[PDB]
Parts: sequence; structure tokens; C-alpha cells
Amino acid sequence: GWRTVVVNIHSKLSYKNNHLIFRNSYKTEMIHLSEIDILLLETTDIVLTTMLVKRLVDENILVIFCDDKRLPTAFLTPYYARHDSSLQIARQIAWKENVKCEVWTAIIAQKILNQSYYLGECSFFEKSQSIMELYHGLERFDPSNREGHSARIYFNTLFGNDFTRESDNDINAALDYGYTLLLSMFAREVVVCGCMTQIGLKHANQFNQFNLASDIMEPFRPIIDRIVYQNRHNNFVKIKKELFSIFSETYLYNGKEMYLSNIVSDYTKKVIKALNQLGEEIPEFRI
Amino acid sequence: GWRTVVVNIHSKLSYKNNHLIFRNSYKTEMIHLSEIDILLLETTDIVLTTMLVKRLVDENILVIFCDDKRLPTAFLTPYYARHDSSLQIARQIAWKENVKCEVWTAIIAQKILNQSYYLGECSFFEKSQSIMELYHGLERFDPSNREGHSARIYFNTLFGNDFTRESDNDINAALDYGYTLLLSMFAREVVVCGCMTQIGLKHANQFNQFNLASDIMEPFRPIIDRIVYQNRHNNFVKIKKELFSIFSETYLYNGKEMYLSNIVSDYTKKVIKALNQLGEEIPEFRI
Amino acid sequence: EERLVFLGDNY
Amino acid sequence: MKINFSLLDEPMEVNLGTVLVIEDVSVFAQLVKEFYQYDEQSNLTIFDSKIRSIRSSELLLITDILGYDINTSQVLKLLHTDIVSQLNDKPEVRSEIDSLVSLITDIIMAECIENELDIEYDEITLLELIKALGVRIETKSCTVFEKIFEILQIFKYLVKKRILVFVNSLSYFSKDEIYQILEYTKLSQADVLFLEPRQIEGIQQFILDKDYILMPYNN
Amino acid sequence: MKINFSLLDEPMEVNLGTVLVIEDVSVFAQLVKEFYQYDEQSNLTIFDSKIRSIRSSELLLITDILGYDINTSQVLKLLHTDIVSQLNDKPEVRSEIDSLVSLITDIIMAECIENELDIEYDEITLLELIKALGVRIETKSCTVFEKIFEILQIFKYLVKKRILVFVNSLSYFSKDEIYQILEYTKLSQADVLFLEPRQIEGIQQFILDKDYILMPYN
Ligand SMILES: [Ca+2]
Ligand SMILES: [Ca+2]
Repeated sequence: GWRTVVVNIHSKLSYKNNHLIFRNSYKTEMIHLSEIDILLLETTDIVLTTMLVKRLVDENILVIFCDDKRLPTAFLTPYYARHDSSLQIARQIAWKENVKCEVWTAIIAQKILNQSYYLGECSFFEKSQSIMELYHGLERFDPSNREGHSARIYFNTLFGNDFTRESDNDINAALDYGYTLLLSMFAREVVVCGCMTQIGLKHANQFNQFNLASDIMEPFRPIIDRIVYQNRHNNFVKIKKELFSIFSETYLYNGKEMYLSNIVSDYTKKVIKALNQLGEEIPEFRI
Repeated sequence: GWRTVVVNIHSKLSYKNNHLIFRNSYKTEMIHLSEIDILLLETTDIVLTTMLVKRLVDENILVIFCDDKRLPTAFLTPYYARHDSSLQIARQIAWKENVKCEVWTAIIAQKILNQSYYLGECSFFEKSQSIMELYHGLERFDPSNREGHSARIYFNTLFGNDFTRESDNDINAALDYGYTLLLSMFAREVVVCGCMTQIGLKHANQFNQFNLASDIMEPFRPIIDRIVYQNRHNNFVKIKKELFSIFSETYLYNGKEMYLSNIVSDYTKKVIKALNQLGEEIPEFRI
Repeated sequence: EERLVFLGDNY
Repeated sequence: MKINFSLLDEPMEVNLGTVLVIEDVSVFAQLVKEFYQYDEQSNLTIFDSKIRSIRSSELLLITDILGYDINTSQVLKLLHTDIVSQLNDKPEVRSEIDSLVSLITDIIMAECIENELDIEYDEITLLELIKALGVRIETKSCTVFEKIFEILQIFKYLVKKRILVFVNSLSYFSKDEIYQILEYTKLSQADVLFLEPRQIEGIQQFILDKDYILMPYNN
Repeated sequence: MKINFSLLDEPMEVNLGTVLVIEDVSVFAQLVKEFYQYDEQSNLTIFDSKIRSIRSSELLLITDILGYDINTSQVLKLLHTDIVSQLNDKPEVRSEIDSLVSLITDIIMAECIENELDIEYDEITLLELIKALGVRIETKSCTVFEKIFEILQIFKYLVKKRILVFVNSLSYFSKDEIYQILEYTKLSQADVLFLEPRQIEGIQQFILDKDYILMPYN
């Protein structure tokens, strides 16, 4: 699917003739399933049928369920996306710590390099030079924590020294919202690959289902940081709409200009292929 | 929670005053939220509300969705306050090879013993004595392949020497149908346990995605071959009608006479708990 | 040909 | 006689009496507005077994029970014809009535012969006697239940009305009266469709949830 | 205004908007029968602030909202007479209308004299001009919420009707639409009384229990 459908209104959803049926008292509209990529329910008054959920699982469409506050609550995870998952589990169990730490280190280097590119586009020479120094100083096992220092200096330089990631302000709320959406898309891509999402490539002690999808989604955070930095003065609703405009906007991949969903799918495919082939090629994404 | 709510009939679900409202054509039932533990939807005609999905996200209860084939397709994944089953899958990833070989050998011994006992009920002493000899001769790692040797004896005894599993006939299709229903029930039980069905007990073949449930359902397989042996002259439709009555029929568990669903549930629970606790007790089922 | 389809308030 | 709207998955058949309950006030008001505007709007489509769409002139819509006029020229004419047929089915009563009419015609004929002017006449028939009697239905003292029952009785007299529909008419009648209305509708064979916002307990009806799911309900 | 029946202990007053719920189906159907038969039956009574009985002609009873025609012979007669009075209040405008009508009558009279057949005419009047223009209230209603608003406008325009009564008309409107109807009734000052079989949640209404006792709600 190419289309992200967001339903914030109370209505009923049915599945008829390979077609999503939106039935409401005011109007009714039918949208084909093949064109639909992601389905987002932003309200608790929406009704749906289990048959349409089964058709969405067969169509491999990500379904997101939000709360009354409109923040995402729980997303649907299919058990078997493809038959290659059961064969990929043995490869994930056969993975090596050198390949995991190497791919994760290269991914963190791509994220820090993207932050230095964002500060370079923002015309900060000292900040991007320091973040570039931390990128050149990144090492295996991360003994210096140059990634966390790059994040602290990045947010502290962008939003001011008094700003912090632990604050309850709408800036951190929008950051966690964009990280939740990108984490949902990357997690759905990991479900398409079939590998276990709970197994991370960095720390084996930390146990989280979103760890792998976060490690894959680390380089794309600065794209959310840019719109969050531009819309920071706007209200949280307009910032959420601008965050929704990221799906409509296109970004330039090394090969050509593509949509965000295609870049995430091809990037995750190259990451899984690189993990199974033990680092044949590392996909690099630049702003 | 404790009770596991499963909906096998068409119905609608709502949430009112911390109370789950289940509405069916026959009667309406209201269940407290704290009493429910795991929620499973058997059919595609069930209707649910996103508000009850959000209350389930606050209640941590696991939501399981199934297709028309009754095989579990997708499950609800919350972004925070995850269920304990996701923490229980790590133990399934930690399952030792000795425990898997012990449980697999016990399962094969139970299936072969049930086949020989069924041949004794059919009053064939030589074939049942041979299958019993192969049961007493079964060993770890399966160098003798006494299961594949007892197969041809069991089928050749039941349907005759001319019959075989490779040939295309209504008997083979009926056997695959009964194995599909039993695979759906055992797969639903394994999905209720939370363990990944892609990881199998047999270490040789990872091809099938149901390998865990397919290995757990082996001891109950001959009960299908009995009705298939009695109805073998009937058409495949009549064989499906006869095999559809196994859900209504009651079978004798070691402890007490019970329905097949409760027996498969207790057997699956004992299998999972035995695998996590490294072989405390092995559930044994005899016809 | 719209990438983001919104059924609800148009914000 | 099947009716279909965009909210329904498949066209629902209406046979004898049918109780349709719409739990959503917006879909109910929109459906009633589509019932009054039916000729203008293409959303609500009612078709027979021939799949041919019935005209609004063939559709009979009823909301106010006591405000509707049951006495019409066609209804009273066909009713007088039915009474004439009932009197014609009995030969003895028709013979006696013919005798009395013959006597009266003899008297009036003698009175005409007594006059100086030449007078001519034809006959005094039974339909003219019923029209002179002024036979009509009385809705003045009738209760709402007897009014709806008389409407179900005169629906067979209406030739052009294909289907009768009532809007929120089940709130006045008690459960037993509703059972009498349905049991009488099964004998009358007419097609009646009731639309209520709330479900009635004890009668078979089609329920439309706010989820827009149509389900049969025994109670 | 107040309404009184044998079931109530004391007559209840109806001021601005009023919602009356009858929890007994027999008392509700018999009450509507007493509403349509009010001229025939003396059981149901209505006493205004002057404590004087009112004829059924002064009571406006409307059950079907969409089935009630806004354009009627009496309504169009009072509207045309009102416009004729407004035009009669200004002598200059009516004089200009008489001049234009005189010009048109002169032109049509000349065309009649040009014809070979004899023609006789009388005159043209302002009432015939209004009836020829087809002046009437707007017949466009998108929903029952707007149609009930037009019924309230025509009811407030009619001086002869002292009360407007709706029977089970609140089931079509949403709670918010009921709030807008109550606020519009309080702004229009007209007396409206509703009769519902069941109670409505969220709004103030008088509940009549099956025990016949009447109790206020909200
Ligand atoms: Ca005559
Ligand atoms: Ca007479």
C-alpha cells in the first residue's frame, strides 16, 4: 500500500469484496486494500470487524490503535508474515556478537553522522564539529557513551541548555510520538522480515520487544528532530499534523529519491541480508 | 486475571463501567475486567470496539485474533506494560536440546503406543505387537526410525496394504483434514501459552511453521485415523461431517473424562511448564 | 493520488 | 419486497410485518428523511422480486396515526363495492332488499303518476342505497390501536400502495397489542415495515447497532 | 400555561420548553387520544395564566414533523395580508407600485386594443401581484432538526396558537440537538410541550411514573 489512512471519527469498518468499507451516518466511502499501507485509529469510538482484521493480516497492513488522548496504545502484530520467518529464526539464533556489535556500531555511526549533517545544515560549526568528533571517536561496546553524549549535546544545542529529554513538555511528547510512529513502522518491517523483534543488536542484557526496531530506527530520528525544531512554537496538534506530513514527503536515498516507507523497507531488507551474510554491505542513509 | 475468555460465536463486545459487555443473539453476559486473563477470538464474525481495546491495553490482557481456519493470525502488542508471555518466550528460546529430545521421544512413544493400542482394539495382534516392539525399541536421536517403520504398519493395517500416505485419495485428504483441525486446536493452545510455534521440538526439520504444535498433536493423531477407518467407504464430505463431530464427542483423559479442548489445554500447559522447568513431569495421553 | 487519507476532522 | 441502504451489507427482505430498530439516532433520522424524500434521493432503494424499483406513489409512508385520513373517495368506493359483494353473496337477503326497493319504487312511481308533469325514472340500486346511507369508517372515537388496525384493514383496499411503512408507531402499543398487530398482519399478507429507535422486547425484529451491524433478534 | 388531567394530583405548568415523559403506555396512548379528541373529550383540560379554558383551535398539535406542511391556505392568507399591510404602511412605495401597475395595464391594454377581438379587463391588485409571485415560506428543509425549527418559527409567527405540542418527536434528534432546540425555545419564548414514552438522559424533564406520581428530573 501507498496510503496512510487515519480515522479520528466515530464510524464502522467492514470488509467487502477486497474493499475497506467505511460506514457512517453522514457518508460512506470504500477504499481498496491494495492501496492501503498503514491504518491508524486515533479514537476509541471506531468499530471494526474481526474479518477485516484477518483481511488486514493477510494483506500485511499495519493497524495502530490509539487512546482517548490520541496517543498510540497498541498495534497488531501478525504471528506469521511469511514462511521465511521460521527459517530466519535459526539464523537469528546463529548470529554472532561481532556481527551484531559491528552492524549496530555502523548504524550508530550513521545516526551520529546524520546529526552532524543536521547541525551542518543548521550552520553550527562547533556543534557539528563536536558531534563529528564523537562520530570519529565511536568504538565497539561503546565504553565512552558517545551516542548518549551526542544526543544530550544535540537536544541541548537545538532546544537550549535548560531543555532535557526527561521533561514533560510537548517537545519531548512529540519526540516520543514520532519515535513511536517510526518505531511502529520499523517494527512492522521487522515483522515482515520475520526475525525476532525482542532480540537487540547492542545489549543482550536489555530485554525489550522494540529494541531491534529502535536500533534500526536510530538513524532516522533527526528527520523528526527537524520538523520538531521548526514547529516547536506551534501547538501540539499542528506539530502532530506536521509529523503526519512526513509520510507524504519524500527523502533522497543514496540510489534515488524515494518515500519513507520504501526507504525503511529496503533499509531493513539490506540490514537483515547483511546480518545473515555477515556484513556484506551496510546501507547508509543521509539527509 | 484467571479465567480465559474465548468467543467462538458471533457477538459484539463493549466496555461499560469497568465491565466487559459480551452480547450474543442468545443472551448477554457481563464480566468483570479483573477476572479476565487472556482473550481469544475464534471466528471472523466477532465485533469489538477500540475503547475495549484500550481498556484491554490498560488491563494488559492478551488479545488473540484468528482467521476463518481458526489458526491464530495476529495478536495485540502494547507499547508499554507488556504481558508476561513475551517474557516467557525467552525461556522458549533457552530450551535445552536434552529436554526437547526427551519431550519429543516421549511424544513419539505416546503416539506409537496409541497406534499399537488402537490396533489391539481392532483385534490385530501381530501388527500391534510389532508396533509395540518398535515402541519399546525407540531411542533418542532416532537412529532406528521406528516411528516411520510403525507408520506403514499402522496405515497398512487400517486401510490395507495397498493404501499409502503418498497416494492421492479421500482417505489421505481426510487424514490431512483431521490433522489440520488438530493442528488448529493445538496451535491455538500453543498461542495461548505464548510460545513461538516456529520453534519446533524436532531438531531435523524447521520447514513447517507449526512444528511445535505439529509435534505436540502427535499423541492424539490416531483418534482421527479410527473414525477415518470406520468411515473410509464414505465420500470426503461425509468424512468431514464425521470428523466435525470430534469436537462434540468426549474423550477419556487420564484423570477424568473430558472434552478434547480441555485435554489439549492441560496437555499443552504441562508441556510448556515442563519445558520451562526442565522436565518436571511429562503429560501422558492414552486412548 | 493522495498519500495521507484522513477520514475525520481535517485538522 | 426487499429494501436496501448503504449502511446494510445485503438487501433485507420484508415479508408480512417487519420491525426494524435503528439504535443510532443519526442513521434513523437520515433513514426517515430518505423515506420522505425517497423520490429525490437514490440512497434508499426498495425493490420487489422483479428487482424493479417501486415509485414513491407506490410507497405508503405513515408517521402520525391519528392525523392520517382513512376516509378517501377510492377507499369508500371500493368499500361500498365490497359491501355490495357481501350482500350479493347471500341470495335471500338480496331478494328481500329487492322486494323492499320494489315497494318504495312503487310508492314513488304512484306519486309521480299523480303529478301533472310527465316524469321518468330508472332504478334505485344497492350502491345508490349505500351511498345514500353514507357508510364510512369512524376514526373519531377510535383508539390509536383501533386506528392502526383499521389502517391495516384498509391497506388491502388501497390498490396503488405497494408497501406500508410506519415511523415510530410501536411506542404507543403494548406488547400484547403489538402481538395482535403482527398476528393480524400475517393473516392479511400485507407488507408492513416499522421503524423504531429502541428495540421492542418479546418480538422478532432486525436490530441495527451503532456499530452499523444488522442482526436478527428473537426478543 | 398549565395542563391538567385526572391522573395528576395538581396541574403542572408549561413554560418555554417542557419535556413530559409518560412511563405508562396505556396512559400515553390514552393521553394522545385525549389530545386528538380534545374537542370531543372534556377529561384533558388546559388552563392559561388567566385560568380560562382554550378551544382546540388555539392548540397546535404536531406529531409528524416532516409530514407537516408549512405552506397552507390560512398561513399564505395571513402572510399575504401581512405583506399587504406592510406595503400599505408606506404611502410612497404603494404609490409607485400603483404607477408601475398603471403602466403595465396601459401596455397590455394597448396590445389588447391592437387585437381584432374585443377584450374586457378589470384591474390588477397588489394581492393578485403577491399571489402571482407565489410568496410563501421557505420549503427547503435538509433535516428534521431544521424542519422543527421552521415549525417553531411559524408557531411563533401565529398569534392564535397559544401552545405547540409534539408527540414522540424527541427520538429523532440527538442530545445536542435537543439542547439546541431547548435553547432556541427559551430564546423564542414560545410554549412547547413534548410527550415521550421513555425518559431522556441529560436534560430536565417531568417523569410520570407508572404509579401516576409525577416527579421532576434534572
Ligand atoms: Ca338510479
Ligand atoms: Ca344520508
